[PDB]
Amino acid sequence: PVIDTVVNLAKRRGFVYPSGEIYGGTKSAWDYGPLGVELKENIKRQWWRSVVTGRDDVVGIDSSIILPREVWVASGHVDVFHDPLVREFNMMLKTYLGPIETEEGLHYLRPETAQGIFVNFANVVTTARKKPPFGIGQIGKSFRNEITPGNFIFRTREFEQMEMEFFVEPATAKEWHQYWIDNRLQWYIDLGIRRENLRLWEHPKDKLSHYSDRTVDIEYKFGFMGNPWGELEGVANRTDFDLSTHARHSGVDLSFYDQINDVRYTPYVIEPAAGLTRSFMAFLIDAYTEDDKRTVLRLDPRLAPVKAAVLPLSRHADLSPKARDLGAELRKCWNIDFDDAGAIGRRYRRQDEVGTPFCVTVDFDSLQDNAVTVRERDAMTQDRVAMSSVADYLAVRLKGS
Amino acid sequence: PVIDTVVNLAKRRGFVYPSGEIYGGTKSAWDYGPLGVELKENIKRQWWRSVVTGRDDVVGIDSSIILPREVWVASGHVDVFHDPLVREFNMMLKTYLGPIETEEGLHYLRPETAQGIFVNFANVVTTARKKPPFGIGQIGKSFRNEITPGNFIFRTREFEQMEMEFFVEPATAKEWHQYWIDNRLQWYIDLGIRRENLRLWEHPKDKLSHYSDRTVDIEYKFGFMGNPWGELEGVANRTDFDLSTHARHSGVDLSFYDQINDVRYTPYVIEPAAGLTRSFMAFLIDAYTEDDKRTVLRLDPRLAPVKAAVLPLSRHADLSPKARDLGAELRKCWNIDFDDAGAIGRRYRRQDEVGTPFCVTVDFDSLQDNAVTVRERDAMTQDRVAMSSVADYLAVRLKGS
Ligand SMILES: NCC(=O)NS(=O)(=O)OC[C@H]1O[C@@H](n2cnc3c(N)ncnc32)[C@H](O)[C@@H]1O
Ligand SMILES: NCC(=O)NS(=O)(=O)OC[C@H]1O[C@@H](n2cnc3c(N)ncnc32)[C@H](O)[C@@H]1O
Ligand SMILES: [Cl-]
Ligand SMILES: [Cl-]
Ligand SMILES: [Cl-]
Ligand SMILES: [Cl-]
Ligand SMILES: [Mg+2]
Ligand SMILES: [Mg+2]
Repeated sequence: PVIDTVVNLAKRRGFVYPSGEIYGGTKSAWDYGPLGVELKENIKRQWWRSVVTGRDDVVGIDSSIILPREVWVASGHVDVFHDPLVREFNMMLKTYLGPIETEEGLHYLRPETAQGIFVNFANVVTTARKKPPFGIGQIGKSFRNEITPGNFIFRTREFEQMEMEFFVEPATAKEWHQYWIDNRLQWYIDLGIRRENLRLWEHPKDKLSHYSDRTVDIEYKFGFMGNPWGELEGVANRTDFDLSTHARHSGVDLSFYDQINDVRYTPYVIEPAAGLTRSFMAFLIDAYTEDDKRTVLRLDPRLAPVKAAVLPLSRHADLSPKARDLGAELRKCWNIDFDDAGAIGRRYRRQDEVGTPFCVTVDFDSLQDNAVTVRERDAMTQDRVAMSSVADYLAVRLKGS
Repeated sequence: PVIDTVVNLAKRRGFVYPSGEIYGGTKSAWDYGPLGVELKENIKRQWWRSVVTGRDDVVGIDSSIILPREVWVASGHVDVFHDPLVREFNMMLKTYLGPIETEEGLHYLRPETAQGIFVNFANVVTTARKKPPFGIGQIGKSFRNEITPGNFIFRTREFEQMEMEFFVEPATAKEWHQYWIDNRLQWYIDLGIRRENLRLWEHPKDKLSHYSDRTVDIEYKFGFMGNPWGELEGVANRTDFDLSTHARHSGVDLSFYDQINDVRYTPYVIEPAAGLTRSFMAFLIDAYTEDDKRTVLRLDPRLAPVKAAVLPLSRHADLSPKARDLGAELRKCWNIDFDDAGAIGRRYRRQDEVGTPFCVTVDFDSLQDNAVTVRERDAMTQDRVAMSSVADYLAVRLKGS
């Protein structure tokens, strides 16, 4: 099973560790190791660039994990965010702030990042001077008391989301819903996930969250036992539910004033809400490849956690100086690895297994011509390149990182 | 008072908003607005590059906010992480995982990120193949039930830290403590904080945390009422306290085996632990400048949240096309702003107030020569540059972003 093989790879090479492994570990709680944090950050950079900073109609925020409790009463989560089990059980995590543990310092950890955006809608309109159609994007931790946490990092109690609320004139919501479904689906494909392992699934009206009139899920073919498909991201039409309920509960006008047409209306909201940690899982699974056999993690070079590995042909004291000066130069621009242990052939394979797009070998000939050998991960091609031109050579091939 | 003037600027321009402002707001809980999230991320990038990816002896991780409870018993936080008030009160925030609220699903939100590093020490040594002296760095949220939260974002219950644990041979700890004090102090100065507004303060032995044998604080002259200095970052020698106590409580050997010299020892730990949100506060305060008067936020261009502003001389329908094509081009590489509202003079000043290093004006002459005017924030100089060479012109001046 590819999924089991990929999970074991992730653990073995330090993409992830079980949180508190030495004490047993919380239920499917996971830490991200050296390779994992870089891959996770690279995914965040690509989402932020595509959804926020690369666009002229979206701005970002970073709201607090712990908001005033009334936020989650007004949003309705207090009332309906529960599941029956064996009695109804609310899935929000609780904490108590301040010196007294009275039900007065009670707060909820956010189960979604969306509400921190909604309650700031008027703030952002004011300081960013935005007019619908425009969006507010955010990446951060959310918390849910999942009853059956598992499937690796697919379903955890602590996870990270990448959510954007796109505020539009109500009569335009349907075409903007289609736009963002297509835009988000294509984001995964642009970053290397095979089109055939993705699909769209529309929620039946009885499977809609309390805030949505229509949700379309982007699903990935993870390879689970039974049904191998799993929700990767939800794109929902939340209409004016969220701004209306916070205006009603807070007493603050959250409508938008269209100065041009002197009209006041509450925008509708289209919301792409992706799972950072689930996308992490999907990119690894889809990249995994068993090509005289070879294991290759064929990650988009923009996502690969290590962009290049400097590998001296041997531990020889004459190779180290030139190789270490090169690594120091490349580290100014990218995350790179240095490895002189063992047969160079096994070191190539070690890098291929974690998706490193390029290996740079400093051999004995490098001391007479001042050039090195660059190996491409997928094709295993081999080009000889001037030491002073290696950074340029890699920059052209890592553009967008 | 500069500090009050800077706080009000931050709120007014959307560097920060009070969390849940429309409902009153948690005690000194703050959201980061469009400008703030970019500045915060830019600070994180500079720390990660300087402490982690730019070095050959440090790797990163991202451990969970919520670890197994036994982590915080073993660390001693359960026993001693309390302050007397009016009775001793533990300052860790609590939550309950799982369906039962018995004192069995009880967990603590981490009051520091360090413990997630320590319990993974053997994991990281294994998968990253590191040998002391080496470090493990991390950025993430921490939580403390501060009794008197205030001073803006200086002391909050939810905040972000940038911590690195540098594991060394015990006999080398003192010189590595000096190294990291100097390295961290200089990081702030390299990013533009005036040397005279920083100082070092050594904790008296009676003011040492339970895990440290010696702590030196980097303090910044925030301008508080009374004593204007405040802790910006702590660099502590935690000796072998943390690895020893987790080995003792978990039963897992967390020593390091030096294969070369066949010696087994528990490394000492030097720990730079910075406050992301406090550094955010310090960079704003120190950049604030009142130079015919002008208000300028003189942020290092690597930190500035908006790298360039595209400003058509007017709303004229002939300027928009060329200006919008330029903004679209620059957004491929940087966060940029577009503003055609009001007198160009006031738009320059609007950008200066938030530290934008460059304004790019598309005037009527631009349509006959296909060049634009670039204005430098600090000097207000003005250079005429070919449309097709603007990205190169800015890239050279934003290197390191
Ligand atoms: N704001 C709208 C919304 O929240 N919508 S959604 O509730 O559908 O979660 C949005 C995304 O968060 C991810 N996600 C959700 N729950 C979990 C979990 N327990 N573990 C990991 N990832 C998860 C998943 O990728 C899902 O598509
Ligand atoms: N691991 C070692 C350590 O934790 N050490 S330290 O406890 O000293 O916190 C480290 C840093 O976190 C920041 N910091 C601490 N508490 C707060 C707070 N309540 N609000 C904002 N920033 C804070 C501050 O910048 C401080 O220097
Ligand atoms: Cl756009
Ligand atoms: Cl404003
Ligand atoms: Cl180094
Ligand atoms: Cl390994
Ligand atoms: Mg869903
Ligand atoms: Mg301190």
